[PDB]
Amino acid sequence: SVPIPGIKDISKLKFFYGFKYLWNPTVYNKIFDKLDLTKTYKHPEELKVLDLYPGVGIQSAIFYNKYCPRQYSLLEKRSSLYKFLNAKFEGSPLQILKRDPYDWSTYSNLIDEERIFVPEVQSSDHINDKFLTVANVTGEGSEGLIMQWLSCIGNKNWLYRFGKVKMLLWMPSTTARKLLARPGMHSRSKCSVVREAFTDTKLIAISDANELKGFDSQCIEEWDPILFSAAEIWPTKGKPIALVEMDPIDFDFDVDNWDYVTRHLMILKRTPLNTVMDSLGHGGQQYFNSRITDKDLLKKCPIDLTNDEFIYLTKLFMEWPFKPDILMD
Amino acid sequence: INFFEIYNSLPTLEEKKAFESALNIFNQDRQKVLENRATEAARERWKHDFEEAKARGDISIEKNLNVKLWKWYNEMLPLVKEEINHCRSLLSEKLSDKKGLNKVDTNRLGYGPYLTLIDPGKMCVITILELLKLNSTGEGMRTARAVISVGKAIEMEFRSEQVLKKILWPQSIRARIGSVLISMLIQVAKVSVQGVDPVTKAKVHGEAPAFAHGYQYHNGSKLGVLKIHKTLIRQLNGERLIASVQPQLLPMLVEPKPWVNWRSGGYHYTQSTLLRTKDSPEQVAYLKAASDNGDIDRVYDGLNVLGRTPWTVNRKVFDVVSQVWNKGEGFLDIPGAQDEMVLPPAPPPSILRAWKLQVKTIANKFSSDRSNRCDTNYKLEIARAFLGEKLYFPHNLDFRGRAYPLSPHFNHLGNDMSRGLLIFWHGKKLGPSGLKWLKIHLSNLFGFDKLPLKDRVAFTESHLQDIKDSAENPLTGDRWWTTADKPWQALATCFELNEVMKMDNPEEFISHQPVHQDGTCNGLQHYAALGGDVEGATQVNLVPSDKPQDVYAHVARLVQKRLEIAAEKGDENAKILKDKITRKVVKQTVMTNVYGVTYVGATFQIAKQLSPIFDDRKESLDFSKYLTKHVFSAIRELFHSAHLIQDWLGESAKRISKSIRLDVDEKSFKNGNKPDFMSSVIWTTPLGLPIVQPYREESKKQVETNLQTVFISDPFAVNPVNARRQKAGLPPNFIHSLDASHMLLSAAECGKQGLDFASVHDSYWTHASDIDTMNVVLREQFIKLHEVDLVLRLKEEFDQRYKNYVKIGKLKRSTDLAQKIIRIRKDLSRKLGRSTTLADEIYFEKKRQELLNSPLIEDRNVGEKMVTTVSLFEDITDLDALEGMSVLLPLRLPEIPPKGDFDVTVLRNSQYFFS
RNA sequence: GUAAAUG
DNA sequence: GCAATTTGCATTTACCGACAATATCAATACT
DNA sequence: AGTATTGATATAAGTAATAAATGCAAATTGC
Repeated sequence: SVPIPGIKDISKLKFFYGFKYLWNPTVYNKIFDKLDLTKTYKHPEELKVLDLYPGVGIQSAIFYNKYCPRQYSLLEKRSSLYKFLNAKFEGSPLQILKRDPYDWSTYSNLIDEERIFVPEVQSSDHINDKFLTVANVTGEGSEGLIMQWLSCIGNKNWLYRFGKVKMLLWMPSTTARKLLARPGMHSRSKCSVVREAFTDTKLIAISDANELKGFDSQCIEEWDPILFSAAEIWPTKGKPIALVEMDPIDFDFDVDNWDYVTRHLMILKRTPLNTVMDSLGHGGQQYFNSRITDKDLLKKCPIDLTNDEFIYLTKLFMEWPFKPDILMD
Repeated sequence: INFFEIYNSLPTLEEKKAFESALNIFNQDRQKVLENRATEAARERWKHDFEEAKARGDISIEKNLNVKLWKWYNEMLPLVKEEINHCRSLLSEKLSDKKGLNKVDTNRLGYGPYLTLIDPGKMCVITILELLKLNSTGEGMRTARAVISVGKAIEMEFRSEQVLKKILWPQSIRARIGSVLISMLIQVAKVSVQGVDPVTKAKVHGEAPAFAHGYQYHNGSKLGVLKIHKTLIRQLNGERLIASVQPQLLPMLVEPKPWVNWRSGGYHYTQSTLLRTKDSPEQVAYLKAASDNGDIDRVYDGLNVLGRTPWTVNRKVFDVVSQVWNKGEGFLDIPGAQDEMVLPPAPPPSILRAWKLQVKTIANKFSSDRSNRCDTNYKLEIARAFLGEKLYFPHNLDFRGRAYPLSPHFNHLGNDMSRGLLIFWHGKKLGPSGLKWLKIHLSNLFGFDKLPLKDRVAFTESHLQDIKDSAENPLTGDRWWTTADKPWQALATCFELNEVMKMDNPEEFISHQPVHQDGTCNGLQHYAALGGDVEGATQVNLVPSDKPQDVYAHVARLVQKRLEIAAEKGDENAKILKDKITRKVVKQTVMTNVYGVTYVGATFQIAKQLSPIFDDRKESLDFSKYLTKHVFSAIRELFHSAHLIQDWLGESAKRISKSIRLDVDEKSFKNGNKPDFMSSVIWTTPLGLPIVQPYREESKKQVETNLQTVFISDPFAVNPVNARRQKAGLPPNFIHSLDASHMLLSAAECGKQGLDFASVHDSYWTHASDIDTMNVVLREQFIKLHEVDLVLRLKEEFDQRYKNYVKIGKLKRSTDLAQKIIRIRKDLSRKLGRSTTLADEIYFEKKRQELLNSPLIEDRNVGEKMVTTVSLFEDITDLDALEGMSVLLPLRLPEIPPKGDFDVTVLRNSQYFFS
């Protein structure tokens, strides 16, 4: 076990940089019970955990106190938060590492030529039983860092070349709404389709019960999130905080072409497919009208499509010879 | 053929007049050809190419560009005809009730009249012209201006037929019409293309839309690009035949059309505005009212005389510059021929930062050299094409009044070489006065203007062999001319003096050089006359004196003493800079100071004029700021009446910006008690030009269009004013208006006399013969302009124009004087049922003056019986001294600062007024 | 946005 | 009344890391 | 009532954010 940071200790701090946290062991153990992480990890004691933006570190302390993994690493740059973490975890198996996870140069330096952390590599058959990461990106300022982190799975250029690894992701609740929306819902976008393509999600927590109307009702029925009081995030000014559980899945398509088609189709996310296809390239509308067989899709909204239909559209785009170069950039 | 040489070779005045008339008639047609718009030539060329292809019967892809454009025009004309028919079916209906239609007719009235046939020419030409104009190649442009450019092109096109006989279209309407036209073109923009099918690995033949609409993300924002087919890019790259509709702007060949109205004047086949109003409806409205009333006729006359100067290009200087040009080496002014941007070595962190700095510096040097070389290219091609021609320049005013040439590429407002390549077309008898004045002109060209007249003439006499050599061997000789400060002007005038010395009698010589009669700190010379300050006038060479007392030299002496004291106290930079304080930099700073220059601009100027001196080689800013911090203090400590007058003007600007209307705010502006300032500083020049400052807060709003919603700033919409900008802009605006008034009065008087007067703001140019007459005219016009109290006239005009205006001020409620206003608002509160509203207070105050508006007796008596909140404040003599709770205050403008005792009739006898 | 020119 | 916050005279030309951003969606104002 | 209008939030994702440094402090408006 490790000393959990107390509410009095977190009270003395001033510079949270806009990051909202939690300080509730009861809420965290309820979240862990809902997660049921031990089901996927047959042997948890060999897990290697690489925590990003640990901030307060209470979540990391709970995780370690619950599971006792093998190797545990924390990545931070903020001066005051790093002072707090270093002052609170001397000698503990917590490995306190000062780097800024915003730069891929940090990962490229940490992976092999320094051997800071050694991620056991697995194939794409089964979700990794060794490597694991938990990220807290509640800081509303840096939210597209999540989009980069999520397209990294598709490009396979990040660690996600090491197998299928969960990344528990503390997110601003509005960003969780944007990611987790279903077709026909206001918050569906490129986040949502990238989520459906490259992973699967289970919402595990949320602060304010009022915004649950934004989520899908059937999804809520399936999930049963561990709701907690909004008086539990230390910076009360910030928006409510949600958690997502993403597990990468096997996929069969071309990532760059898929990105092109989805990104240039979701700009016009209300005008139906009978008109929006022109944005992909010259003659795309007429050609895809000629070729698409499922005429229901032709009237279904771009916000009413799913990942399978987007993969179908990508396949037709590839079959298209007049395909302009996707490196048009 | 050399028209200038022929005219020079003709000695007789009668045949010279006949030659001038014949060349005017002959060049009429050349001017029309040069100014023709390519809206019909492109269509005829495309039709001719299509006819040729049809008659030949053989398909050629390389020549098919014009045929393809003809096909697009054919496929696009009926659809615009259909849209026009929709318009004329919509608007012409008798019933004006909106029945919930899904149509917009705001643009419909816009394109109703003629926009049927000449339009597809504009859309095709502009969209092709912007190949990668907006760095959208990753091909294509940005839709934001692509729609507006079509609207702007239509704007000029509509004015083209009007001048052949809805003043300004809103940017919303421009964007709407552009977007509808571009979408219509996109529908029928088809081109043949070949591609390989990965199923078959064989060429596939068909058609594709030439222009495909798309959106591109840059740093998190939809851009709405408008891309172009790659095959079309390839075809357009090879041909290199732009055939743009709008020809560029070049110096005229026929005598320009004299200004008569605010809208007509200058080019014979183009629309030009008397004001360079960037984007504002109020300036246009007031200028139109002034034109209709007829109170700037003297301004028209001044512009006419300033623009009726014929010029030509100096052949010998052109030959010399062409020789050094074709040599293309690193020369004093022309940059030279550069081959490649050398790459600094790329290190595999301090070394990396040094490499980055070197890369940035080398890239900046590359950009600077390329830009300078391109300018020089255009200027020299224009000069080469214009040799031996008459060059009339029609002039034009910015919103303040300063006169500018219409053609922006080749003009005497340019740099030294551009000025040198120009000489007066006319020739006039030189004589003793001309000889002395031209020698003085060279002397002051060499930078020795701070010395008396006889000393200048002695200097010019002394360097006689130097002039002889520098004109005999333009290059590889002594090259004494390059030692000057105005190289090419010095070269031309040296040429002329060398020819004169080679001539036995200087009197018989016929001159063409422009002689420079400039002024030192015209802004200071206008503060002196405005404030009546005798000390300022005797500081700025306004009172007569045997020797000229140079303001720049005086301030240089003062800052030299200041930095000597600094070196005594122990500043290392001051010690380094003790012996290297330059009249040039101190002159530039002092001269810009009267122009309301900012601290950043002034330190940039000192850095710019210090870098060639190389006191500090690269880091020019760090020493320039240190120099500024002392130089502003010195200038302020020397100048007092000027500072007081500009402080009065700025304070008045603030109190006008924070004002509130009466009639406009009587109707609720929907913001409740919090008001919206909407009044701009407005006055009339001594000439009569309405000078409306344009500064305002403009925020962009998305406008719905068929393609997309373009995000543009609409100036036609009413916006609030920018108090900071208006206050910072009032003093220089007023002073520059006064300079322009002096300029135009002097030009009008010179034209009445019968001279040739070309002027660059304060500096005035004329032949060496008539310098004396021009100086007399200058002095008389200046004294006539400033023989009355302009600042007092300005203040009383402010009082007249802004009489019924109510400022806003937050006095303390606990003040015992609040009792009357509290009673008035309480009765209003009882009627209102809540806290008294400023809108209701303004309505009651307006009702008070409304009764007095009617001369009817009962209206006045009851109006005299009315009591308002403002009437309480009318009893205090010093409201500013009396001045929390927001309350209405009447508009109070401070009285003018005390005037000195100065005599313009005394300044008249100052020979060194304008040297 | 950057750079140069002019008063 | 205070306090921290934003940015400055006029025009002209050329250039590029690069420029006025656009689409829903809700809250409210109009006939 | 019921369309019409305006204000706000997301969009991509390396032209990052936070707070630590600086500024020209002076004229400005944040509250």
